[PDB]
Amino acid sequence: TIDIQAAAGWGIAAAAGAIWVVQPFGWI
Amino acid sequence: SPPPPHLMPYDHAAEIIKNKIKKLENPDKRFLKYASPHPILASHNHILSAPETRVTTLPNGLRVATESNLSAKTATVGVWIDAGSRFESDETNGTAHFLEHMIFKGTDRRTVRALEEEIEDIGGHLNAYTSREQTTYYAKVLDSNVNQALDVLADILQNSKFEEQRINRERDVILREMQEVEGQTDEVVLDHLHATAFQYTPLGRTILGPAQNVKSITREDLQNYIKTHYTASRMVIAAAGAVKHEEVVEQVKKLFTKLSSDPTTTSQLVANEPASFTGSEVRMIDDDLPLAQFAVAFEGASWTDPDSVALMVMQTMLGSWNKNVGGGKHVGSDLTQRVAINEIAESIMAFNTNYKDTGLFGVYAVAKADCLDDLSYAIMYEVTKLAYRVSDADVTRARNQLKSSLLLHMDGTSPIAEDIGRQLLTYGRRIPTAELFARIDAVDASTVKRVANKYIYDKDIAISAIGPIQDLPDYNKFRRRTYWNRY
Amino acid sequence: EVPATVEAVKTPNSKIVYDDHNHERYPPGDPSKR
Amino acid sequence: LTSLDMPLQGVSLPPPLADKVEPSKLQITTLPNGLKIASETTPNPAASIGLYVDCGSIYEAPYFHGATHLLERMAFKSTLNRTHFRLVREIEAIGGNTSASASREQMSYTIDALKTYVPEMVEVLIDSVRNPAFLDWEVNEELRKMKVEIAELAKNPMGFLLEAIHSAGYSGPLASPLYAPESALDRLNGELLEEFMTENFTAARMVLAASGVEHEELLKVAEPLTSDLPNVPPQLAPKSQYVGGDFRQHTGGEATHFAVAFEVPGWNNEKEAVTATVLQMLMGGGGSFSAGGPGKGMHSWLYRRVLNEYQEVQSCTAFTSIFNDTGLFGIYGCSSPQFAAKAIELAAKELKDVAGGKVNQAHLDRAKAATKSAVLMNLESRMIAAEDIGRQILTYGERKPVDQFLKSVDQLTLKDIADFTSKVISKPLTMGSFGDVLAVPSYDTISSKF
Amino acid sequence: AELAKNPMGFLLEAIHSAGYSGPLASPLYAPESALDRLNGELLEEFMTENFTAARMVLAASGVEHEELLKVAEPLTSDLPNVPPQLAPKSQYVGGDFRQH
Amino acid sequence: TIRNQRFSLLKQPISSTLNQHLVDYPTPSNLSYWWGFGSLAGICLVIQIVTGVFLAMHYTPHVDLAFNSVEHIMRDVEGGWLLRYMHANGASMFFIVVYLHIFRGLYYASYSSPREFVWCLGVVIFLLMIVTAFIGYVLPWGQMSFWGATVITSLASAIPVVGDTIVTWLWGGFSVDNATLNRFFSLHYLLPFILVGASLLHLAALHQYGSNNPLGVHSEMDKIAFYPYFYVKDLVGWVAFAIFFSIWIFYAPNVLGHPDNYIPANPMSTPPHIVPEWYFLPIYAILRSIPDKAGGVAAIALVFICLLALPFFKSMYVRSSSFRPIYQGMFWLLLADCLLLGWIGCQPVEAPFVTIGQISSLVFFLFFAITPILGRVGRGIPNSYTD
Amino acid sequence: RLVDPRKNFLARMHMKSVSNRLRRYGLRYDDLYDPLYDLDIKEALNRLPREIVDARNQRLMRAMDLSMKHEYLPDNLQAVQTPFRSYLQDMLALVKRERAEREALGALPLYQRTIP
Ligand SMILES: COC1=C(OC)C(=O)C(C/C=C(\C)CC/C=C(/C)CC/C=C(\C)CC/C=C(\C)CC/C=C(\C)CC/C=C(\C)CCC=C(C)C)=C(C)C1=O
Ligand code: HEM
Ligand code: HEM
Ligand SMILES: COC1=C(OC)C(=O)C(C/C=C(\C)CC/C=C(/C)CC/C=C(\C)CC/C=C(\C)CCC=C(C)C)=C(C)C1=O
Ligand SMILES: [Zn+2]
Repeated sequence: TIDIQAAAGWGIAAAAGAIWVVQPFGWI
Repeated sequence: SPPPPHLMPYDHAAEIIKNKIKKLENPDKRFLKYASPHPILASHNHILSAPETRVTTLPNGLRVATESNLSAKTATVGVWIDAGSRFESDETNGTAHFLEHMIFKGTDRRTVRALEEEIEDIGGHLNAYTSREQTTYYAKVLDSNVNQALDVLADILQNSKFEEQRINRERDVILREMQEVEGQTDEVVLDHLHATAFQYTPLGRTILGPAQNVKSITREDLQNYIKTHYTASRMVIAAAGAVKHEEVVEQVKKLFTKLSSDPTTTSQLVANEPASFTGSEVRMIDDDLPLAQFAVAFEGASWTDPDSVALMVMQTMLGSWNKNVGGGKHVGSDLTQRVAINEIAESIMAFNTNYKDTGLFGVYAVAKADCLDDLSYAIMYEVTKLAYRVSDADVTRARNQLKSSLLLHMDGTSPIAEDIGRQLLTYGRRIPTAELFARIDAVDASTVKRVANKYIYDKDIAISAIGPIQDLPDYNKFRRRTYWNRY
Repeated sequence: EVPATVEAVKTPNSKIVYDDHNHERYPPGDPSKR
Repeated sequence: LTSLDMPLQGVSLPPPLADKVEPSKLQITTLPNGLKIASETTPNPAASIGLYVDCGSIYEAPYFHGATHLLERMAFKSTLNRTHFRLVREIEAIGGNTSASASREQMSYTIDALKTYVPEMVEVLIDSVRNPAFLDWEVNEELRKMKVEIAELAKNPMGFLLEAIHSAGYSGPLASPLYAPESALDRLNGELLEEFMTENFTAARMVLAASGVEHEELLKVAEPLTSDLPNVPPQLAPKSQYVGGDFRQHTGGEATHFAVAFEVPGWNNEKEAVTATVLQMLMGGGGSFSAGGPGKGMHSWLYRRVLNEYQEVQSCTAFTSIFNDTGLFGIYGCSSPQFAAKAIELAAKELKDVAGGKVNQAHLDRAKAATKSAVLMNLESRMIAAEDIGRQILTYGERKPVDQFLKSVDQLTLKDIADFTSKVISKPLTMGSFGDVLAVPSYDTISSKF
Repeated sequence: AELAKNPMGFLLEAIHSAGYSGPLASPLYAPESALDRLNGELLEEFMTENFTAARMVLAASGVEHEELLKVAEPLTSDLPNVPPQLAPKSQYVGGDFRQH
Repeated sequence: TIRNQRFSLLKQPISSTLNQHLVDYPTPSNLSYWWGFGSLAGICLVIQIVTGVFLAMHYTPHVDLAFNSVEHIMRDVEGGWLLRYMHANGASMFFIVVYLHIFRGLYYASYSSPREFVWCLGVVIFLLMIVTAFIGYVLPWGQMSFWGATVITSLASAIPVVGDTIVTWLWGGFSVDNATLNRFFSLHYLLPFILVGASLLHLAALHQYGSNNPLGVHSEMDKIAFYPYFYVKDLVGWVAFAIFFSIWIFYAPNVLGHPDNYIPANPMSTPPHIVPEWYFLPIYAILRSIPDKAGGVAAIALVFICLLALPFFKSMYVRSSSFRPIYQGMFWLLLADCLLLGWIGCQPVEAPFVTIGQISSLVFFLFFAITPILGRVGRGIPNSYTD
Repeated sequence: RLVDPRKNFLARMHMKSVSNRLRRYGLRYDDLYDPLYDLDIKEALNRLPREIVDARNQRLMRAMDLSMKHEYLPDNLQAVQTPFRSYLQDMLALVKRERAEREALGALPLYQRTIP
């Protein structure tokens, strides 16, 4: 039951990286 | 017309192999009724019955522990002492091993020949073994000679002469032993592992000691050692086999009268000179040796730490194997499977060493030079996997194997007496089998993951290697392979 | 005489001294700096 | 949890065993096909179950050279009912350990586990010996690991010499090697193993000895799996003749070795077996390569003479290999490549010295006590108990009590030791040397010493 | 290594050591253990004490004696005159070889 | 052997890798002329690179000069008409030789294990070839160049959120203009070198296992050296390709293209027949058939997804169409369907061609839908067809 | 099943066409199974007796020689060919069964394919 937690962690990482490259604060 | 399917030699061989395979296709169910390849945790506290282990404390703190089997024709009686190289000093280091050599060298009543003639006249055996934290002297004798063996042990412990010529002869025996530290490379590798891992602590010293210390050894040194360490509260007299508790207690009360009674106590000694782990390595490069031997270790657990049981289960999970084992490719241990399937070692062995305040948990391997890189990768992978992925089947199988080995190795008077003495020194009690089994079955997959994350994950390691080890990975690569960056 | 490597292999040393020109070690038994 | 110095709370402690437990009695059940099942109940929670077969290298002649040791390596592999992988997994599920041993006149298959797993142990053991699949890839793998097991043989001078003088001491079946040459292995295969095993593994030649199980359960599990076996009438083991002989492999270099052996009675003849064992204890000795632990034989004639009167000796002791109708008593030795002649002189002189009567009663009582304590102590082990039951029921069918052996040991006088050693060395000797044999004397010169 | 392939010569060598005792039982073909110790100095010691003039014969078929002496004398006359040593004595004793 | 002395110079470290990868590399002895199209593809790539480098010395990437610089090459550069026709028809030649290569791979099941990575690299190479040739066709800046650029750069508008942003980023503005042409020219110089690298990786991946053969069997027992046997075999194909290419260059230089690209680009008017090069016609037909903009882009991407997923489908163990009659028929149907799709792409969007294109795209996708089930069913052939 | 020649005549035509195509080259259907396609085939081939594998390899060499020469077998040789006489399928199925048993009990694979 650790692969699901790894997937969630890496999904959070991917989201953080997305908001960081494109920085869509003027669109949200 | 084509040939019939037995004319050509290759067609005939194909038919034969096909017939054998069809024979294997249909199993017989009378032989498939009981055994299962799936491990099940079983509770069998009925067969776990054992004779009572009686423990009596004398007024001076001496403990007498007996396990009676009056159907036996033999017995093992001995003394287990909370003493060893760890409790010496830097300048006294090696004295315990010298005493082990000197203890059967004669007393006021008995000369060397008298002592050997008395023993081997009854067909007995006398054994002396000293380690870092434990020392034991014991006799294997017939049931009749229990009192005689106890008298022999009490005499050698209390009334040894230590003649100067005997001391000088043993001095050269031990000096040659130090000059001949070869041929037992496992022991050498573990000594160097202890020396680097427990650097600047009493636990890092060898049992043998330095050559200057043995050269400097005199009578008063040995007498002072016995006075300082062989005290009533640090000694356990253990007997197993055809022995009655009451007779042994009376004999011990009669014979063990002139002990030391020094106030020095082992807990304080460990407290003021504690043992700590230092991540480090020693590489003894010798390209003329045909095989490489190395050990990788983490800091382990002490005897009384609850995690020690889980570390025993984990050691069983890693397992041990050599090239003469028939079924290494099929065992439950993934590390053994990798090693046996790819032929990447001569031998592999996981160890779990416990001490009073620390321990060592690691793997010892023997392999050829060109296998070292893959072997190191496999060892680190399977050790680090314990922190991430543990199947219920693997931990169940390891629990079953550990319980079986603990009960099966306990055969004979000598192993039972050793178990009694060791447990009384390390735990203060002989842990009954039912309690030990209950502690073992409390180790589930989540427990193994927790313990591995405490002891193995992102942790410093100690390495000791000797031989053609130029292709053994360096300290940084072993240290990196303690965590997985995909999690 | 015995060469130094043979003596080192035959006599484990728990009082190891590391080279200190570039780095000074923390006291032995110190917690890791990871 | 709690520290191991504090008892765990809430544990169900089984009641303790009595300090005096009445020993159980061997029950021997014979099946109509001739298979004998024996067991003894034991108080400890471990069961040892074995199958013992009166097959060995003395049946390989002439067309099965190497079959016995290959069968030893092929033990507990794939059956017709289970794959090797499944069988290893079933053994490990219950924390069991397997073992197989091959000798000139006996083979054994044993499994050890807690006594609650007896049905699984019995089932796995019989499937293994009755239904070998003998798959070609498994046989080929065990044959590659047979080449290593035979090449590393030169690394054990005692074992190498022991086999070599077995070869050089007999002529018939007993002379067939227990470690076949490499040429003799390029012929062995699964079909050969099947043909050999089917011929020799019969019910009337096999014993199921189980130490630590109730006979009812063992019968309930084992009867339905062995009765099918047909009745095969009891043949006779072949005869071997002891002769003289010399074994010599001049390899050169250093660290010579030798073994001078003579013929002694077999396991049949139950007063002289003992005379051989007590003789072996009397000469005694030690490996001279390691020390530690008084009472292991440091004050026997061999030790006290050689290792305490002549230095530069690397090994010196005595050995024994008794078969059903014959045996080999001998003395080992290492010495130095040019000291070899003196070493053989010393050994021969020691044999002659005990032959004449130069041994006093103190040494006789010492060796007698050593014999009795060695036999009584070796029965501490459950494994040895089970193996002894199996071997004795194979050989005698009775399991004679140890007390009879103890009286024979304590009925030995000096006149017996003297006449037996005189008889033993009045017959042809078997000489074997290994290493640098150039300085080692001839067979005739050594034979003339006795 | 390529000697067991010829049983004739292998047996002829083996029965020399199996039948004689002493120097004549010394193998002409040494085992592959005395070879790891053979070196140029061990061969130079062996040759200096054995290759002496009194144990040497220079024989020629197809040559005149005069100029043969003319060439040979300056290259051999300076060899030291060493006493003749007695031949090492061997003893036939009989014996048995065997190898399976 | 102890290499104390120098033997043959080809085995020296200066040329050992070229000797082992190009001269002595073992090759199945039964390879047909169908196996000579990879080298033809490589020679086409080299021809394109050399001719383009020498054409770029005279071309101006500006909207006021691009068309006129292309006409200045045709008219004023000594040898210029031959540089242009070789490059323009070379592009068509590359696509012909690469299509035959791909269909050779599909008939022998060359994509199957162990050569899946070879096929995936090939698909990436095909994508690179399409992008390179498209942006190259925009450089002349004729009518077809401008309107073809206007559509493919609008394909990003199928994305709901950022689609218009992506369209205006690729354009460099609010319309196809000088910025688009300049960035296309830069991309069009760079992409062929990435194609060279991808081809090198393709060949290395193939040489990990060696080439498949027309029997589809293991071939270790009958392999021969590439030089000189397959060298001369490939040389025959090279000379024949030269004859074919020369016919196109010297006698039919403009029949492979459209006359509309000879009109300077007009953003006001629009040609009534806006087509791509013939080698993009099947893709463009599959795009026009779906009646939803997004569904069309999805279908185009699904084409390449299907190509990439082909090697990994669980299949039967037989490779060659030589021993798979049903798969062989599926092949001859797929080839007819692709030629139908290409023809339909040139047809205007009007009945009956709309329905024909829809059915043809459906059949194209059915090939990939049906191949795995055939593999699963045919895994049981050896049990069923016994002796 | 529809792939049964005795029950379905389409399968009969399919089997006849495959047999005729195999017989032209002297190939068995099991000869089309390549060790490089899967590690299970490689293992099954390694478990077969040597003479069978040598016969397979000889047939493969003969077929490659015929294909390179644009030739078929002579009709006299074609008459004695046994295109559907099996030597591999049973061993392949046994290897698959052992593989599945290993997977079910949580053991590591005995062999794995290299990542290209
Ligand atoms: C009627 O209508 C139609 C036509 O008209 C006549 C046609 O002609 C066609 C045929 C055309 C095709 C089949 C081509 C279709 C497919 C594609 C993908 C074309 C190719 C598309 C492109 C132009 C893509 C070009 C690529 C880029 C702009 C890449 C941009 C970015 C770059 C260079 C780098 C990115 C930057 C970074 C990652 C930052 C860091 C960079 C570093 C290198 C460090 C069709 C279908 C059609 O319906
Ligand atoms: C720039 C374009 C390409 C070049 C230069 C090229 C080159 C080559 C070469 C030289 C070979 C080896 C010889 C041969 O069989 O032809 C080869 C093999 C192969 N190529 Fe390509 N290729 C290209 C594009 C593609 C594409 C687009 C695909 C498929 C999507 C592909 C798939 C393959 C396959 C499967 C093989 C193995 C063929 C076999 O062994 O039968 N290639 N390629
Ligand atoms: C680095 C290599 C290349 C360079 C420098 C280059 C350069 C050029 C230039 C300057 C033009 C404009 C002049 C003209 O149209 O004739 C052009 C056109 C073109 N190029 Fe390339 N090119 C290269 C490679 C390629 C490749 C590999 C392809 C094929 C995929 C290709 C396909 C085209 C096409 C289709 C045209 C339009 C031709 C026309 O109709 O006029 N080019 N190229
Ligand atoms: C046995 O296997 C082999 C094949 O398969 C059966 C082949 O088909 C071929 C023939 C085909 C080849 C080599 C294809 C060409 C190679 C590639 C990677 C495709 C495209 C190559 C280009 C564009 C070359 C550009 C690279 C350059 C110029 C590099 C710089 C080097 C120099 C200037 C010397 C060969 C030699 C081969 O052995
Ligand atoms: Zn010691």
